[PDB]
Amino acid sequence: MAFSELLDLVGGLGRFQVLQTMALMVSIMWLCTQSMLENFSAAVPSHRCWAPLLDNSTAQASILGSLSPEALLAISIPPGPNQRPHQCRRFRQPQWQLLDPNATATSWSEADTEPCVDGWVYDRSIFTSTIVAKWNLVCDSHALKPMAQSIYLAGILVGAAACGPASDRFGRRLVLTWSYLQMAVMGTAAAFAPAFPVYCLFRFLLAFAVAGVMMNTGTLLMEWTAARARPLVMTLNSLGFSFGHGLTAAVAYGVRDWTLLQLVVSVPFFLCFLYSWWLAESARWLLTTGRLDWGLQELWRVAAINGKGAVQDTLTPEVLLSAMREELSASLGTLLRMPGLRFRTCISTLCWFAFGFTFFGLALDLQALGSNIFLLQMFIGVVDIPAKMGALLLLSHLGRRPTLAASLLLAGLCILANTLVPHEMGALRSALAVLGLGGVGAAFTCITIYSSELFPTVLRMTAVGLGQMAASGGAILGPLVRLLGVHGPWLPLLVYGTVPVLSGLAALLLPETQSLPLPDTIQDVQNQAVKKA
Repeated sequence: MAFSELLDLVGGLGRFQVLQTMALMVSIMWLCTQSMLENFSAAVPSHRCWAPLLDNSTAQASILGSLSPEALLAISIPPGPNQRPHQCRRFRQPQWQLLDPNATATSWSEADTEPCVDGWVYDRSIFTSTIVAKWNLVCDSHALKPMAQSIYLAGILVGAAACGPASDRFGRRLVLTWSYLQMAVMGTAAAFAPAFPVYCLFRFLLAFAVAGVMMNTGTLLMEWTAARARPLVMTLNSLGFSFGHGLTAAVAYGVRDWTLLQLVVSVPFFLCFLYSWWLAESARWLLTTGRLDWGLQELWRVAAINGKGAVQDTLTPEVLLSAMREELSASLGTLLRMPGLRFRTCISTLCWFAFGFTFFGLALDLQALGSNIFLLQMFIGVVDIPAKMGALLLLSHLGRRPTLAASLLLAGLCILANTLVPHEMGALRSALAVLGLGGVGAAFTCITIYSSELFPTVLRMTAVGLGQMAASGGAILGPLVRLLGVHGPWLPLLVYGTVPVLSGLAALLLPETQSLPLPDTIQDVQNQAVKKA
């Protein structure tokens, strides 16, 4: 007996599936808020050295001559790039001669400057407080922000590496519930963190739980949803990220203190943990692992919730044990040791890498459209939505492989086409970038579904976990390839364009799905391979 007939008996569509889909989409939305928080909480405000004559009322009172704040700024801080105050240098002594209109802006020497010994004054008009303002992550410490992002993404990688095998061994509900609890507690502790390294530690452990939530949410959605409804529910889950982006912009717009923002974003996950006790674990995994009694209890619970109580008399434990007795009659190394699965795993991980690579590769044009980070994040979410819906329709009509390939090809072609557009002729760059990012979102929906369908239940979470680590590896490598950008302006765009085209071409080397039974066992994958011949 396959799981599909058991699901049809219990009712593979109903109030249970709707409630689980909405609850998990809401949790994915808040997880997105946790993921982009550092886009906002670690924004770098405009800053200058602290200067006595500007910022110490007592030193201002010692001047018998009134000066305007602009004059005090000119005399206290050298002009930096774009005629703004220099972010990293001050005058050792105030150069009052620079207020005289008969003076060139170069009438001073580097010997007249010293570092900001007394710290920095941050502009608080937009953000009341940031981690950058809290720990002075500017100038010499400017590298700590992308370092914090790299630590977070390494947390995602380690989370995927641990939570994959843990999900395969212990079950999806248990790992999901603990991931919600760990994320909620550690994120609250991050909100109350005294020092930046402690903040980085809590952010790493939060990202570990973020990986656990993302994987187990996707797994539960595919395993409880009937095959006909599976694309729609997975698309809704993928739209959860785009709505999470819009929610992120709205919440950060209302609460501009990073501590309060971290708290407001962490508190809903305690409620998510509390209702997450109500979620059903995957019946399919329970059946393939021989845990018939627990699988039965969960199937009866879902049948009761679906109003199909009359199926209780036909589902006896003897019939189920006999049916799995007939069907029956892990470690990443198992995935890499089995020849038919090795190639599929490698190509899936390559497509995940291409996703992570392409997002940060194309994320430079969005900067050209304007300034309000809240509006820009919202517009990213808004344009990400119809691309995902179109992807879902093409996934329903054309299947998983050509839609994924077309999305990766479109992304790579958009970045390469962006290479030929002159820098002066803007807006065309923005249009191509928005279409590109929409294609990347479509590619994300395609690769999440197709990766979830390619691998058998016993190995599915380990393979999805490996994919997620590869995606985080790409995300980590992106910015560093921008550091490779110093060795000529064409190298980063060439790499960011070549990775997704090559990944889409490699993605064409995959077996077509959407009309195959979902693989429960490794043996199911072999039967698909023999049928492919």
